[PDB]
Amino acid sequence: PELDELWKRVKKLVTELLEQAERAGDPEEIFKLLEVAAALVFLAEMFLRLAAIQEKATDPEIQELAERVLRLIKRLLEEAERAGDPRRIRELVEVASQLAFLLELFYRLKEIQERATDPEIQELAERVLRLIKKLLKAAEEAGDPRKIHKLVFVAIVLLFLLQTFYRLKEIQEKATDPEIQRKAQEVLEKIKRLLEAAERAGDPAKILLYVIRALLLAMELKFAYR
Amino acid sequence: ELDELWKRVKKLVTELLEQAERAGDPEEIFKLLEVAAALVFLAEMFLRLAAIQEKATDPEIQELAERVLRLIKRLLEEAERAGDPRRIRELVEVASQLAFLLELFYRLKEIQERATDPEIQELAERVLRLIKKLLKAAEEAGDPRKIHKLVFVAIVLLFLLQTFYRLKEIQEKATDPEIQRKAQEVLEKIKRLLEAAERAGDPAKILLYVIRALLLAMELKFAY
Repeated sequence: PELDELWKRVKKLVTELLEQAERAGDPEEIFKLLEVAAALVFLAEMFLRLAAIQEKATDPEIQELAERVLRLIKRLLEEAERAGDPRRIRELVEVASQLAFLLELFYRLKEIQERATDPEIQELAERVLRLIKKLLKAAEEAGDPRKIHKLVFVAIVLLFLLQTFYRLKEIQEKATDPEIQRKAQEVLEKIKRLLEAAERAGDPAKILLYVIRALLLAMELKFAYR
Repeated sequence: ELDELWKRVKKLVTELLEQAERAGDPEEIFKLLEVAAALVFLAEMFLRLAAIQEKATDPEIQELAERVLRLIKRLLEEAERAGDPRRIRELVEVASQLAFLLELFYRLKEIQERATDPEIQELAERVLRLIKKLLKAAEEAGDPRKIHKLVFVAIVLLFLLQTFYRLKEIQEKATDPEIQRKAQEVLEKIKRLLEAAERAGDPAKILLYVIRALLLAMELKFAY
């Protein structure tokens, strides 16, 4: 339903960009048009994640965020379809494709959740998704795509942090090297604290700073494990 | 080598976080953290290299992945040398687009492990040799904006080649004889578009053929 009307819109915009790129132009102008059409096709590839997101086993908080993401994508595409400035279409499609990448991450979270057996890690997932919902609400009220970009970027990096939280628990559940276990526990304790700070931060740029600190910490452990 | 790349990434991120802390304007802060995050994304892409270097992986994939890591190392050394924040942001961004190829090379590896349609392999080697030409020309480019263009075509090419594979899965495992025959017809047009890409002189023309082929594959994917 919603997919086949978002794909119709994506289809229309892609062919208009292909036609404009197939007409006369310099290389840099054709390539920038084609970068927009490519990002639009990536968008459609992200839409294919919804069937798995919208399936019955998926966590309902994930489903509601993905629906907010699709509405925002719809809004920016409509804005792109009536914009005429090429830099405006490029910026609007770019932010729509960042939003679309959240669907990939939401789908990755869905898969990682149905495999994880730790109930506390499930609960930490829910306070993160509640922060993402806050970020998405602010994006839904912004008129400036650059303001949307910022809030979505924090949401992307937050989702990646949740991914590294599942991964580090998996390492902790399975690593037999006792020093890997020692460092995993140390990193998880630090990341939990950094996530609580980001959840109390209010300022999106402070959220992003804490999240990046947590990701750098988790990455030190992931590189140590392999 | 991976341990030395991570050390450089770690160094660049901490410098960027320190600047983000020392910056006062919220727009510059966010731009600096975007660069730091992109560096972390790049370390995560490095973690895909051990599966890529496994004995089962296509050696064409392995050779390409080592060209990508060479490009990335060069950009990180340049980012560590530059002083301009804007220049560091462009260099890091292109390194991170390069890093994404490692994700796409990993995924290609996985799909190639379940490749019941053998004809793909000769076709995929032609794509990979097209991607090698792009990556070889990227290594000789120097201009980070020209590396970005060559890398962008390689990314979409790899995405097309990945999509070329899941069409074969839809072909062999579809019930509807029309949907299963469209998959086989789409795959033939994609071969002709790839053939046109292999003889094209400029990356802009390659990209246009690859987007035409992706559009064709995507239309099939949305049909089922």
